[PDB]
Amino acid sequence: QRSTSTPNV
Amino acid sequence: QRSTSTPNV
Amino acid sequence: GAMGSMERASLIQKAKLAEQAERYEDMAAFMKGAVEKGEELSCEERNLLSVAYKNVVGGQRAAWRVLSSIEQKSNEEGSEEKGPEVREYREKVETELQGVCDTVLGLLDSHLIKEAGDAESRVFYLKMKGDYYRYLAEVATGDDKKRIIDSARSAYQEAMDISKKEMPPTNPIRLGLALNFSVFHYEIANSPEEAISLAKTTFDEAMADLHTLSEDSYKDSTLIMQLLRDNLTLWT
Amino acid sequence: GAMGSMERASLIQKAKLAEQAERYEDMAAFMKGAVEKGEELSCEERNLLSVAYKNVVGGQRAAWRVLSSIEQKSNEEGSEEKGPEVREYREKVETELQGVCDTVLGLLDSHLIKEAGDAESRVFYLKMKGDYYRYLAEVATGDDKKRIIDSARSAYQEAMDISKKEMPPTNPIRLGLALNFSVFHYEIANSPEEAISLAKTTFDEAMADLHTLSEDSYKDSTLIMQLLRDNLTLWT
Ligand SMILES: *CC(=O)NCC1CCN(C(=O)C2(Oc3ccc(Cl)cc3)CCCC2)CC1
Ligand SMILES: *CC(=O)NCC1CCN(C(=O)C2(Oc3ccc(Cl)cc3)CCCC2)CC1
Ligand SMILES: [Cl-]
Ligand SMILES: [Cl-]
Ligand SMILES: [Mg+2]
Ligand SMILES: [Mg+2]
Ligand SMILES: [Mg+2]
Ligand SMILES: [Mg+2]
Repeated sequence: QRSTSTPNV
Repeated sequence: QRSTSTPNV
Repeated sequence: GAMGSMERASLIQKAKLAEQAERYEDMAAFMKGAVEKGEELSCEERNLLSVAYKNVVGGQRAAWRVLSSIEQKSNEEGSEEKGPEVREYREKVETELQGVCDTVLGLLDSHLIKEAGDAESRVFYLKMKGDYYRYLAEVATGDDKKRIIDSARSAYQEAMDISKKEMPPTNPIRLGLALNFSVFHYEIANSPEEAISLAKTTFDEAMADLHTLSEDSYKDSTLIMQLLRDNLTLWT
Repeated sequence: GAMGSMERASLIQKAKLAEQAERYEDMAAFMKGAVEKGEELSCEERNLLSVAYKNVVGGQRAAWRVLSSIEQKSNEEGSEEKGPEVREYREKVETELQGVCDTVLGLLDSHLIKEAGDAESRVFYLKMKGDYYRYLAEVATGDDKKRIIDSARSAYQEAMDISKKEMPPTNPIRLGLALNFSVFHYEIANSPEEAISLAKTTFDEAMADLHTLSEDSYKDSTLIMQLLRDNLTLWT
């Protein structure tokens, strides 16, 4: 599993 | 709700 | 044009990769290239062509419905004037959708249908022809609409005639064709009773032939039969 | 180029319609047109630009990962030779991804960042710059990779310095920047301890400032804080 980045506005 | 047609192969 | 330098086998290989990557615009371009090599398509190849263009046009149909709904809302009494932008953008998407439909219809006419002698291939292509005229009909208005509707009906009807003569009632192409023609009757042609009658007769005839099928064939046929049932439930 | 004849206000209106229709390629083209009018962007407008390009590049990143995995599998001992097609198609998608990243970086350099004087706008754009260098880094190899990684680090660092001086610890832009810089450290820079330390310190400082927030601001801040926590759980 890849790390989570900021989601879409 | 729209009628259902044949799904993708 | 742009795929003229690529091997037919390479185009098919890349269509399969594009499917895995959910890159349906690429997949469709690869399959167009493959068709334009001029050789008839295998069953697997016909499936790739169908999957690619169905995904592309499916996206367009969904977008068009969103925009048409916004547009209809704006043209109601009491709604504030916002200028030409909604109509302009709905028209842009519409034109792109029509372009995709014309491309597919072009491939079928040059020369997939005429070179298709076997029932399984000819019915598959005539069903496709009906479907892409049906997608054109969804966005058409006026007298243009009438001729487009007639073209869809004519394609579906030829496919139906062949499938009834040449295929068993459980054949999935025959079932999918009947499903889609029923959708045409209900959603496009303002003939809900014809739609219901077709779905019912198709379902019952398939039911009677299920005993002849192996487990894999049984699973495919029954899936499509359930879709007929889903529509009958929606329509009644 | 192609949007030169359309009003700025019309381009923004159409970007919003394209968002509703999930037409992110169109949305991005409309927002590029808007930026190229030469006026600074409002907060809402910055949001539209970000949403459009994030969706486009997101699709490309997903496709690239699928294809890279197939390619890696084919280059293992005991795998059968299938010719150049997998590499060719991965390269096609990769080139398109790099093109989108270069387009965004171009908009930021001409002239969004230099004209952005307020902390909220400048941090937003520098974070974007870091993100699109990070997406380039994901597909880069060799010495080219080193310079791309350095460019991402430099952009994120300038953004961090400003955000620490000018914004409270709960500000969602500051939180999102720290989240993304932590992802950079873990996934790109081979610095998992730096990633963990950043996530932890960011989380704790925000926690201490939550009492100052209204209900709407609280909801946004805590959402992003939970993402920091999700990563810390993944990483430890
Ligand atoms: C103009 C402006 O202030 N935009 C940023 C604002 C931040 C909060 N928003 C969000 O959608 C969420 O967080 C971020 C945080 C940073 C960035 Cl760059 C984007 C989104 C999404 C997760 C919770 C709030 C709205 C836009
Ligand atoms: C070359 C070939 O025989 N293709 C048709 C075949 C039919 C069954 N398949 C399907 O994916 C399902 O049904 C249809 C039926 C007709 C059409 Cl035109 C497409 C799909 C999908 C629902 C259950 C089986 C595989 C392709
Ligand atoms: Cl338009
Ligand atoms: Cl290619
Ligand atoms: Mg009013
Ligand atoms: Mg029109
Ligand atoms: Mg072998
Ligand atoms: Mg490359």
